Parts: sequence; C-alpha cells; structure tokens
Amino acid sequence: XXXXXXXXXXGXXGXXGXG
Repeated sequence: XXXXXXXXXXGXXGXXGXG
C-alpha cells in the first residue's frame, strides 16, 4: 503493501505439466 505498487499478489512460478 500500500504505497508503491506490485499487483498480482505473490511472486510467480511458471507451471509445468505432468505426463
């Protein structure tokens, strides 16, 4: 938070898949 910015709410990661 509240005084700058950022958005989203966390950080990230990417993802992946599986098989």
